[PDB]
Order: sequence, then structure tokens, then C-alpha cells
Amino acid sequence: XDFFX
Amino acid sequence: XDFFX
Amino acid sequence: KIPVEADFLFAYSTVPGYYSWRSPGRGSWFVQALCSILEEHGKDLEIMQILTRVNDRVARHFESQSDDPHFHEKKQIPCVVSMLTKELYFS
Amino acid sequence: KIPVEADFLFAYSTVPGYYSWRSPGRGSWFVQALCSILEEHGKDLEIMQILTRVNDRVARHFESQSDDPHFHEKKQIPCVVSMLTKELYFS
Amino acid sequence: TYQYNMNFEKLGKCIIINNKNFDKVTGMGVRNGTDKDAEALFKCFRSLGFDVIVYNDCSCAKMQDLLKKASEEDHTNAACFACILLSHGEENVIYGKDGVTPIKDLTAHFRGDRCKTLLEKPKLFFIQACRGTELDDGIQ
Amino acid sequence: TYQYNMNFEKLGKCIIINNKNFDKVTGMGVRNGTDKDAEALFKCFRSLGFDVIVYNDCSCAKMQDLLKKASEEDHTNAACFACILLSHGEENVIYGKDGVTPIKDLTAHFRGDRCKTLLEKPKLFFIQACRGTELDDGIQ
Repeated sequence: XDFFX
Repeated sequence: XDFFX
Repeated sequence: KIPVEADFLFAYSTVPGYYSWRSPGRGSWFVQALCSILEEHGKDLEIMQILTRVNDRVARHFESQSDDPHFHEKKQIPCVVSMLTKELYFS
Repeated sequence: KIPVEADFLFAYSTVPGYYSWRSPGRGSWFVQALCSILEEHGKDLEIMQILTRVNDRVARHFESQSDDPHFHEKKQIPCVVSMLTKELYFS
Repeated sequence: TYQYNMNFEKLGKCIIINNKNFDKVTGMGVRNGTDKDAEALFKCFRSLGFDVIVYNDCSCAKMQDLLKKASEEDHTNAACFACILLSHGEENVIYGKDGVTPIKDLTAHFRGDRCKTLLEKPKLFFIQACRGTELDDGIQ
Repeated sequence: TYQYNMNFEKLGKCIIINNKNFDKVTGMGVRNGTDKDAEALFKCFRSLGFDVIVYNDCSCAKMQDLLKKASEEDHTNAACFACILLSHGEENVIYGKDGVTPIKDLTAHFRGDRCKTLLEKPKLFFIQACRGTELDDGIQ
């Protein structure tokens, strides 16, 4: 489950 | 004599 | 004399204004791709060759997976800023 | 799928924040460096090799000639922003 | 393979915007020497094989319009596209004769989703213009 | 004649700043996976030949001081310098665990006039961090 910075 | 942009 | 800003290189993970994506189980897209290319070719390719292959790998191999559809299937391209004055090999 | 921002290259004459110098008789430093490198090598060097040598030539060969000494003997370094995903040869 | 495919009927279009004169109200002066730049760029980029087009003293609306129209042309048989901007500038921005326009808005016309016939092909922008007012004093 | 000179005793120093955990007052969440990044970067840049040191959950003042001190070391026997920043971020700016600091301030310590022993040597910055909130929807 991708996230961003 | 040089200039700038 | 020599410009005080010369001989810097910035390898950004993304383009100005944009998100940078990270997988919690595998790491950020940019770093995954950067380490891939460095293991295979860090010692025989020039820095701009390495980072161009990284650009291609991030652009092609990765697509975001998300619950929110606002963030479903989004893409990323990194961004290299070079003030280098010579080619750079690590050897 | 492909990022919408992929496969751009920005060859700026100068780094962000800085002046860019032009000579009224010979033209701007970046352009005359770029043209001279492309004439000798535009068909045999990769685009980043071309622009890295342009970086060197602007950085080493040019110094601002002015009489308001606030602008005497000043320097310039160009700035390459690459989102390319492959090597570029004009051949 | 690791190089852009160059096996196309033409190398591609090269658009040069040569802005020398500016409306008084903008505060900007004549850019002496830019005609020599434009001449040497078109000879150089013609040698490479580009179809070179030189525009001169463009307004901001002309610069947007001609780049938008160039992104609507059929580039299917071209290997790449190139644009060269010669003008006054400040950070993120370039001068037409009547004011200032964001560089990003000029280049966004060629995004992958807005110029489908240059998809996966290199889109080159060469920019001669200031990006601010800092001087580089150098070191020997 | 066209390569950076690499005939030095050391490849150079590599500083990895690995920011995973952020103060409550910043509102930023934990960056899961960034340890996997840092260890992979550690092995790669070490394999290249860099003397690598990782620094975890740095504050803004520590990041500034780490890079100011590295800039003041003697690099006579080094070919280059690298720094890797893993954190949250926004355009032109990177998060310490206690706020934001401008990227230009981290890098300016290495300018030619502020670090004579890296003059004419590559200084490399690899930055994993957001630069805004635009999404790239992609295109087929």
C-alpha cells in the first residue's frame, strides 16, 4: 500500500 | 561590455 | 577562476511540484531503482548513464497501488540536475 | 503506462537564482558554447556528453567584462535538467 | 536497447524564439547579440537535420499559441522535438515582448497526455535567460 | 581529458540522512520502508568505494551541522563527496524531524568558495522526498 513523502 | 538577461 | 556553483549534481526522486512514492515493504521507488542500477553497473557506466537508466526504470516499472482512487495507479519520473563539467565514473 | 512528464530535457544557460551573461558582439555565453560544441561533436556525442562539455566551456572560458566593478570578472555555470529515459544521439 | 530510436523519416522540428525588442512598459532593454545567437543556432540545428523555424519578438500570447499549435501537429514521423528560447527572464519565467509567462506553461503543451505523437520521444528545451539576480563571483 | 580525475586515495565521503520518525508537532507520519532504502544505499555506495555513515532521525540543526562539518573536513585525498537525503519534503525544502529546512542551505556549504578541497570535484546530492502535491496520472 504505497505512501508518499 | 557584457550584459545580462 | 571557476564558478562557485559548478560541479554539483542533484539526483531528485521526482520532478518539481510532484509526489514521490514509497512502498512500505520494499522502499521508495527511486531508491529501489537506483540500487538496482548501481549493483549491476555502478562501476562501468557514467553517472548520467546510470541515472538515465534509473529514470527509465522508475517511469516504467512502478505504478501506485492505493485504496483511495485519487491515488490509484499514479506514475513517477525522477529528475536529474547536473552542473557537472566532466564525465564521472566510479573507478 | 508512461509518466506525462517523462522524456523532457531542459538545458538552461544558468542555475536557478542567477544571472545569465550575454556579449553584444559575440552573443550569449551559453549559446556560443553550445553551438561550438555541437559543430564539432553534435553527431557523435550523447546529449549529456554534449551539455557537460558546454558546462565546462561556459565555466572556464568566460568571465564578465564590465566597468561597473560590481559586475567585473563574474562567472557562469549552466544547468541541465534531464527527465530523459534513454541515451540521445542525433544519428 | 538503451538509446532513443532515431529511425524516423525526420529528426524533428526545431523552434527558435528570438526575443530582442520589448515593450517599454516591461522595463526591459534591447538584447544586443541575440541575432547572432539565433543565426548560429539555426545553422547548427539545421546541420543536425532539424526543420528549423525562427520566430522573432513574440508576445506572451504568441509564445503560448505557437507552442500549443506545435504540440497539436502530427509528430508521428519525427524522432524528437526541440525548442530554443532567447529572451529576458527571471526565476521560472520568461519574457515575451509584453510581459512575462511561466516556462512550465510553455513546455506543458508537450506533456505525454497532451502531445501523444511525441510520447516516449525526447522533448528538448534550451533556454537562454536569467533565472534571478545572484552573481557568481568565482574562485581561482 | 573529459573525465573527473579519480586517482585519489579515497573515493570520498558519503553521508546518508535517514529520517523515519518525526515529531508530533510536525504532523508527519512514519516513513515505513526507509530503513530498507538506507541499508540498500549503504551497501551500494560502500561497494562503489564511499566511506558511508548513516545518521537517523536528524533534526534540522543536526542536518545543517552534519553538512557544515563535512564541508570543513579536508578532502585533498578524496575524489568526490556524496550526500543522500531520505525524508518527507516539499519544493526546495526537506524535513528534519522537527521542521523544514531549505535544501539550498544544506548544499551551499560545498560551494567552490566555501570548500576549497572539493573544488573542481563532483559533489553529489541524491534526494528522496516530495516536491509538491501534483500527481502524474500517466498515459498509455
